[PDB]
Amino acid sequence: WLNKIRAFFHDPPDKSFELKTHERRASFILGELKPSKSLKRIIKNADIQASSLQRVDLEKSIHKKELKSTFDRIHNTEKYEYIGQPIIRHPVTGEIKEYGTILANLPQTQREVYDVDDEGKEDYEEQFQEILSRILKIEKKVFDDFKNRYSDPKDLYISLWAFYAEKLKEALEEEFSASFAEEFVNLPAYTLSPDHTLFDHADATSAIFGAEIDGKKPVLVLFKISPVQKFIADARKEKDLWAASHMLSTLTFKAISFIADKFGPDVVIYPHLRGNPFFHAWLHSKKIWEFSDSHSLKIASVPNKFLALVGVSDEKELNNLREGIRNEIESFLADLFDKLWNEVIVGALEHSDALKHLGDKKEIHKEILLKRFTLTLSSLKIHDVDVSGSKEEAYEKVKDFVRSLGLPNAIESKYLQWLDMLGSVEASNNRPTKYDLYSLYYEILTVLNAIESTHFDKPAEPAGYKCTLCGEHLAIGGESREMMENVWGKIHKRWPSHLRSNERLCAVCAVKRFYPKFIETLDIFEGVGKVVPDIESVSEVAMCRRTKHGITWKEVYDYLRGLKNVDDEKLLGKLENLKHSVQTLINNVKSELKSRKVYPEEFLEGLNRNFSNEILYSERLRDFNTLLDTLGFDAAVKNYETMISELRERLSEVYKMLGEPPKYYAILMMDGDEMGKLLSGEKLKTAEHYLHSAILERVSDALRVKAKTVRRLITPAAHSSISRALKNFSVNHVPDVVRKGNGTLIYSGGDDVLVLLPVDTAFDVATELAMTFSTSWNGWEMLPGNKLSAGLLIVHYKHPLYDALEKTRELLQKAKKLGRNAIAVGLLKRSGSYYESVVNFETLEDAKAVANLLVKEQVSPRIIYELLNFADVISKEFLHQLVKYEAVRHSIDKNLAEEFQSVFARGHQGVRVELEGNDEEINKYISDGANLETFLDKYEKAVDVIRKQVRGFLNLVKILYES
Amino acid sequence: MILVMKPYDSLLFREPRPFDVNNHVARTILPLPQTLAGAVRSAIYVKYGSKVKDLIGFGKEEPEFEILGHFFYRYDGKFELLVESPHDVTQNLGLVKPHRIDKLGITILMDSEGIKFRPFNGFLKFSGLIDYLQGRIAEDSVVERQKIFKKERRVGIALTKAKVTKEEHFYQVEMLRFSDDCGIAVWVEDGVDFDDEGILGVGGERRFVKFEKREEPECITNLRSKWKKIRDKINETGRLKIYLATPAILGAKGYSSKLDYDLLGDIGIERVRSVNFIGGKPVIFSGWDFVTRKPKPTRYAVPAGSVYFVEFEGEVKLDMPYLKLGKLTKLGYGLCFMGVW
Repeated sequence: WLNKIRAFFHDPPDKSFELKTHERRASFILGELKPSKSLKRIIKNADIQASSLQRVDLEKSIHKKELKSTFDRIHNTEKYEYIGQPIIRHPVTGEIKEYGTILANLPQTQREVYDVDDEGKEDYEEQFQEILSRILKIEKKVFDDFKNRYSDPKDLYISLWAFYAEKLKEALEEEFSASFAEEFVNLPAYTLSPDHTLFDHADATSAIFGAEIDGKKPVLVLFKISPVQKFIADARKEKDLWAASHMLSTLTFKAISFIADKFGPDVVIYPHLRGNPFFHAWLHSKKIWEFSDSHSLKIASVPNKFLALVGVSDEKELNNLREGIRNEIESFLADLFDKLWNEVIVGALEHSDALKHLGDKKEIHKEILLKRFTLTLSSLKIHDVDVSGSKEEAYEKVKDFVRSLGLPNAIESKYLQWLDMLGSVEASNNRPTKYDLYSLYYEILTVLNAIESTHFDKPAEPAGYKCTLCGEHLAIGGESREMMENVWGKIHKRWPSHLRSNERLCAVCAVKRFYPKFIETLDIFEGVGKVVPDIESVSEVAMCRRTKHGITWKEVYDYLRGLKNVDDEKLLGKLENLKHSVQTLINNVKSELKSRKVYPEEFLEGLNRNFSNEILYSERLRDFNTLLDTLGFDAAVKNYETMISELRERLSEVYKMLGEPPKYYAILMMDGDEMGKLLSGEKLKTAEHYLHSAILERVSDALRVKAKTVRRLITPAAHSSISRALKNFSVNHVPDVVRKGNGTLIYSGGDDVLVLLPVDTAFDVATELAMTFSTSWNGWEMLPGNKLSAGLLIVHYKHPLYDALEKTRELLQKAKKLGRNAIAVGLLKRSGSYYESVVNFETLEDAKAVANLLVKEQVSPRIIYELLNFADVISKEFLHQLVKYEAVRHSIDKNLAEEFQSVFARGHQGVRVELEGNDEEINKYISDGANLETFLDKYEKAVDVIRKQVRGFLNLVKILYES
Repeated sequence: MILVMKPYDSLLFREPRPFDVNNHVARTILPLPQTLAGAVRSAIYVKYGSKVKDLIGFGKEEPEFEILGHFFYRYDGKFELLVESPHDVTQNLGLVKPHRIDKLGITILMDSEGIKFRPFNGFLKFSGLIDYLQGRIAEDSVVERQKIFKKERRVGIALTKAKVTKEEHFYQVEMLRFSDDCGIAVWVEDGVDFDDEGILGVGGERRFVKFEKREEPECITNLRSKWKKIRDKINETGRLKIYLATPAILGAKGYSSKLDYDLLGDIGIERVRSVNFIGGKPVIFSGWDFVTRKPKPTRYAVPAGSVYFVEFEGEVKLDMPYLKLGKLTKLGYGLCFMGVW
C-alpha cells in the first residue's frame, strides 16, 4: 500500500505551474514516505507507459528546441521554447476551457518571455515563488492531516484516494477564492496534451503500477451478470420495481467491493467508484469515513457490469478470483434466502403437515434461487511486446505483432495508422509501449464476453404448480393444489400489506417482494439511513401532476393520510370532511376486520396512514364493495353505505375545485448511443483536437500532417476521464433534474436512466436531460457530451406493470433501431389506441409551439383532422400550398397563420420515417440536418417518406395538445 | 412421411404464464415440437382405442414411433419447405466462422467483415440447406418472418346474467395468423400407421386444422443423396459444423448448453479439439400432462438455429445427413444437420 501511495503521488499537484522543480516539490509534499531510487524508476516507467499515446510529445522541431507551456516564463529560451499558457480540452469533443481566475491571480507581468537573463522580472519571480510556496504549504497541510488521521497503510491509501482532491479543494478555496480552487483542482497532467486532468493520469499510473508490481502480468477483466431485463420486467407495484433495481445494484456492488478490497479501489476503471453513494456507504461500513447519504442510497447507481485491470501470476489466480466472486454473491443470496425462510415461510406457517410435506423442498428452492443468475468473468491477458533496439525497429516489431493476429481490414488499418502516428515523433526515446494497443485489448474483450454470456446451465425441478409472477419456476408448494392454496392464503392473511390471497410466488419473486423488509437489516445499509422510498403506487406519481391551483393531489392525499400538512385553506372543511369520512370508514372496517381477526391487527392500526391513494379517485367510490376492494381487503353494511354517500358528497366539492385526480403517467427509459463505438475509437476526432493550443504549428510538417488525419485513440487515463464524466452526469445531475420535474427516479446506472413522471412535466425533462448528456463543460464540471436514445410511454394507471415495461422497452429498442439520437413517444389510452412516433429531440419544441398555439385558441383545433384526412393524398408539390390555405382558412388570420405554417413545416421536417429497404440512409440524413431535404429530393420513393413524416408529426401534436 | 397441416384459422400455443383470475392475458410463441407430438399421439390413440396404448406411450414421457421434426411450409408455386434461420448468418447473408488468434490466446468468433454482427431473422429454404451446409449461402434461399405469418391480437369478455360485464371476466389473447397457403408440416418416421385425411385440433382454445398425409418431397431425398459427399468433405477438412433445426435439451442432469463429447463419440469422432457454441436465449417450457392433469416439470432448451463449430480428430461414420441429440428425442427435439465449415 505504501508503494501504491508513492505511485499515486509520483507527481506534484501543481505540476503545471513550474515544471523546473516538479520532482523536488513532489518529494517535499510526500515527506518521509518519499520513494527510493528504484521505486522512483519504476513509477517513472509506469507514468511513461500510462497515457503514452500522447506522452511521446518530444517534438523539438522549432529551432531544434523542446517546447514547453508551463505557467512560468523564466524557462531558458535556448533549450526550451515557450508556446503559451495551459488550457484544457474535452477528452471527447475537445471543447477548450480557459484559466481566467488563476491567470488573474497569477503574478501580473507584461514580459511575454522572462528568460533567466532578462529584465523587469525579479518581482514576477518573487510573486511566483510566494504563490508556489503557499500552494505547497496547503498541499503539505492536507496530506499531513490525512497521514495523521489514519495509521494502517491500506486504510490511509484508500481514504486518500477517495478524498484527497476534495480536501485539497476545500483548503485552497480560502487560499485565493472558490473559483481559484475550482480552476486549480483541474490542472492538466501534461500541458502539451491536455485531454484530462492530472488526477486521472495519477489514478491510471497507480493502477498500472499495481498491476505490474512484483512481475505480475497485467490482464483486463470484464464482469457481467445476466439476465437483467426479464428480472425487472416482471413486477406489480412500484415497490417491486425499486426492489429489483436495488437487488441488482447490490449484487454487482458485492463483486466490485470484493475486487477493490483485494487489490485497491483504483483497479476499477468503470464505473468511477469515486463519489458513488454505494461507495460512501461501503466506506462508512469500513469505519473509514462517516459519510452516509440516505437519500442517495435509495437510488440504484451501480450498473450491472464492471471493467478492471489487475495484475496476476497464473491462471490459477484467475480461477481463484472467479471462485471468490461466485462465493461472495452466492453467500449473500443464501443469507437473504435464509432470512426470508425463517422470517416468512416458518413465520406464518406452523408445524402443520404443510411444513412437514415441504421439508426438503426448501433445498431445491434455494438451489433454484442461487442458480437463477449467470455471472461471466471474461479475462484478456496482456501481451508484452518486444520494443528493444532502435525506435524504428520497435515500431516495426509492434506493427508486425498487430498484423500477425489476423483481423478485418478496417481495424488493422486504423490501428496501424495510430501506431505510425505515434512513432512519427522524431526522438531516440520514441520506443512504443504495450498500452498503446489498449484500445484493441478492450474491444476484443467485450465481444468475447458476449459469447460467454450465452451458456445457461440451469438446474432441474420436479412437476408442480408454477408461480403467478414468473410462470416458469415451481412455487413454494406446487405438488398439490390444496397445499399451495392453503399456505398462500395463510401467508397472505399474516401479511396483508405485501401480497393478496390469489398469489403464489416462486423463491425469486418472494425474495424480491420481501427485499424492502430485509434491506434496512442488511449489514451494508445499516447505520446509513432511509433506503426504501415512500411511493407505493404509481397512482401517486399520476396525482403528482400540478393542478390548476398548484396544490397537486399528492399534498391533498398526504393530509388525508396524516403525513403532511396542506398550505391552502380554501376547502379546509372539505379536508376535514374527507379525513372524517376516511377515519370513520377505516374505523368501521377495522371493527369488521378485527371481528374475524383475519388480517393482522398491525395492518389495521397502520391503515390510518396506509390508506391507498386510489380512494381519492371518485370512480373507485361507486359502491361499498368497490371501496372495500380499493382499500385492498377482500370483500368476501347499510351503515357503511350511508358513509360512502357522505364521503362521495364530501369529495364532490373537492373535485369541483381542484379537478379529478389524474390517472395517467409517463414511463421514460434512456440509454447511451452505443458507447462501444466511441470506446473503440470509431467516433473520436483527429488528434489535432487534443493538442494544447497550436502545437501543430511548432512541429515538423510530417507530424502535423499525420496528426491532422489520424483519429485519436483511447488511453487508460482518457478512459478514466470519460468514466468520471459519466459518473458526474449520472449522480450529480440526473437526480436534481428529476426533482425539478417532480418525477421519480428508479435506476440510474451509468448511461441508463429509468423514471416515472407525471404527464404535466415530462417532455420538458426529457428535453433537458438530452441537453445535459450533450454538454461538454457545465462550468467547471465535465459532462459526457454525447448522444442518447429515449423511449417514452403515456399510460393510465390500470394497465399491468409487466406489459407497460415491456412496451416501453420495445419503444426504446425501436427508437434505437430507427437511427438513434431520437425519442419514440407513444400514447396508449385505456381504450386501446396506441399512437406512436419517433422524433428528434428538437421537434418536441415545434410540437410545443403548435400546442401552445392551439391551446391559446389563436388557431381553431379543427385543421388537425382535415390535415390527417388529406395526409394520404399529400405530396411534396402540394403540401406547402395546402397547409398555407388551410391555416388561412381555419385561423384568425394575422401572422398566426404564417407562424403556424412555418412551425408545422419545421416539425414535419424533424420526423424519423420507417420505410422498407434503405431506411438507414434516409433516417441518418433525417437525424443529420439540412441534408434531409436534399437527399429526399434525390430519393427514389420521395413520396412515402413525406406521407409518413406528416402523419407522425400530427400524431404527437395530438398527444401534446391533450396536455 | 410428412403431414401437411393447413390451419383453418389462427392458433395459440400459449406461453407458460398462468391464466390467473387477475392474470388474464396470454401470448403465443412459435410452436414447440412436443405440442404437435402430443396432438398426433392423441389423434392415433383415440381412433384406435386403448389397444395402441404402448405405441402411444400412454403415461410415459416418450412414445415408440419416431417423429423427426417439424418445418414450416408454403405453396409459392411449389410445395416449399422452410426451416429456422441459423444464428451464424448475418443480415448481409454472410457466413460467420471462428478466427481463433492463438498469439493472444483467444477464440474470437468474429465474422469476415468485422467483429460485430447480428443474426438474420427469417427462414431458410430447405432447398438451400445443402448449400448452407457447404458454406455457399445463396441470395434467394431465405425469406423473412413477416411474409409467412403475422401475430394478431384479440379480446374477450364473459357476460353476466342479462347483459352486463361480469366481474373478473375480461381477458386479452394473442395468436398466430398464418398467411394464405402457408402452414405447418410434421415429419414422421416411415412405417407409423396413420389415417390419410381428416381434421386435428392443435393448440389451446380448441382450434383445428385440415391435416393430410403426404410422402417426402424431393428436397429431403436430394439432401440424403448428397450427404455422402458432405461427409467425406467433413472428414477431409476436420472441421464439422452442427446446425439445430429444433430446440434441444442437450443438458445432462441439470439442463445446460455444454455439449458433452460422449454424444459426439458415438458418431465416430475420436478427439474433439474444440467446441464453439453460438446460440441465443434459452427456451423455458413445460407442458400439461393429461394423465395426472398437472403441469409437467419445466425444461430449458437451446433455441433453434444455434450453431456448433467443432474441430475433430477422426472420421464421421453417420450415413444420414442429420443426428438426434439430447433427451425427449422421439418427440422431435434435438434434430441437427451436420455440414462443413
